[PDB]
Amino acid sequence: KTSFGSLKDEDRIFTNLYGRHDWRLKGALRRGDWYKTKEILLKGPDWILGEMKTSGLRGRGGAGFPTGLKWSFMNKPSDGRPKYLVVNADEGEPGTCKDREIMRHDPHKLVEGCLVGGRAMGARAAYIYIRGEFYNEASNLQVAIREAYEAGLIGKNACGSDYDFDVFVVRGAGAYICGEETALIESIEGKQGKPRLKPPFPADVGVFGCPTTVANVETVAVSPTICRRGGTWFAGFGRERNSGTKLFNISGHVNHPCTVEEEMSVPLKELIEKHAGGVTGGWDNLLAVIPGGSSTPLIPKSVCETVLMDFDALVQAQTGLGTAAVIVMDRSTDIVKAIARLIEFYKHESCGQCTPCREGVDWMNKVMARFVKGDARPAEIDSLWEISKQIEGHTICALGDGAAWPVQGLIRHFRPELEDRMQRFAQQHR
Amino acid sequence: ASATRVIQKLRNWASGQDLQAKLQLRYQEIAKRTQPPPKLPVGPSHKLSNNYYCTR
Ligand SMILES: Cc1cc2nc3c(=O)[nH]c(=O)nc-3n(C[C@H](O)[C@H](O)[C@H](O)COP(=O)(O)O)c2cc1C
Ligand code: SF4
Repeated sequence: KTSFGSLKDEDRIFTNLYGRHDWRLKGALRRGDWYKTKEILLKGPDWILGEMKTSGLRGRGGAGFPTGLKWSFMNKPSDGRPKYLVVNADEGEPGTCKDREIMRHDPHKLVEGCLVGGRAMGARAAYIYIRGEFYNEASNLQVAIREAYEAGLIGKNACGSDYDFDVFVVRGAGAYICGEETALIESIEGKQGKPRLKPPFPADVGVFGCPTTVANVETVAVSPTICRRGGTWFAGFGRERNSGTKLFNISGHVNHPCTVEEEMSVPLKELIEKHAGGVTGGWDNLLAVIPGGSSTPLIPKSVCETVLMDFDALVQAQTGLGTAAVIVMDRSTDIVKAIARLIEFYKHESCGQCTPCREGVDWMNKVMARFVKGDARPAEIDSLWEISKQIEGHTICALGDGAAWPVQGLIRHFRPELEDRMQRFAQQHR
Repeated sequence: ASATRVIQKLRNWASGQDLQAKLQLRYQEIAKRTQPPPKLPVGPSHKLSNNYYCTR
């Protein structure tokens, strides 16, 4: 295949994305969840890991690290310690609502994925760390978990496969950094949401000091459909090394902002003009797109003309595919104000543990506010670029990288806009 | 500078040099003791980028 898109509804995984059917156990059984999962668990961990590897699924969390290898990091004999699967339901990143939608509309897919991943790695429990603001989503998840426990799919006999598994749901208390892997592990452990360094990796020392694996809700939920339908089908969808389906949250200056399920490698223009109803005012009215959530930098319309939605495609476009959050900004957008609002978000959500992110993101917030006002001189653009480069790669977690990247994208693309604002300010004072 | 012409001619003849052209006593040609405030320039390292200390 050379052209990607036009995903069929018979091939879409999240068949109840829009909540038009019952989200409870009866509706999930009608839609096909919890089918032959006992047979999957009896076929066991190595077969599921091989299925994930031949599916070639990458992490939906952000980084995109190969899920098969990441889950095979825990394919070890136990050293007397329990092993844990953790689900990252935080969804702190702006532009993103897909995990919220699938938690509140297809929760049994999440529970079955927790069971499948826990058996595939060897585990007694899956802790779903949900965002604290998602109270109704957490309650729906607990209702689905109670339904599964009553039906016997979870707990002391995993669908009659002589496997023991428990699924817990633990709520956060309002921190975007608690969506990070190690900070999420610490938040479950009961401390502040401060990320811990690697090594040790969570596959060796993780939650409570056990081998553990933190995985995205979308990854976990598409795991049992991958197991049922085979890895060859999922790998056949998408391009090479960027395979399968993806939930895209298109928001901003579009006619119909929405969450849709689409095949990977779809053109951005095709995706927007097909599912979002197009840019408000038109594709000529489009100015910029942030394609993978606020961690990824912006790209202007000229490169949005023919860009694809792959990890590799956005890397070649000097961006990344994060949470597949497409934020659209038209000609009426104050682009510097939008980027400064993102940097202010990162200033409010940095945990402050480590010096480069803490001090430098506060510094970037102040410099970006002065850039919005126009209150500087154009050498500060290169100064801010150097500050962002100092932040990036020197931090404990990747929040410093995700705060340095939008500044880098704005400086890379919309530098004459900054310079025009700055000289306008200079001439209207002098 | 207050010398009369007779004494000036006597001094010039007696020394062989034009003395009134180059007087060793400063009268008015020197700079004012009160000066306008200066603004000293900055060096080459006063820049906000490409100024890492390991490169210099
Ligand atoms: C500051 C920060 C916030 C993050 N927030 C989330 C989040 O809310 N949800 C998520 O699934 N991943 C989030 N991630 C990415 C996690 O590292 C990743 O999801 C986790 O390691 C699971 O990997 P996966 O993508 O293979 O599932 C965040 C990362 C960083 C640096
Ligand atoms: S990069 Fe920022 S959010 Fe991450 S550990 Fe450092 S201070 Fe905390």
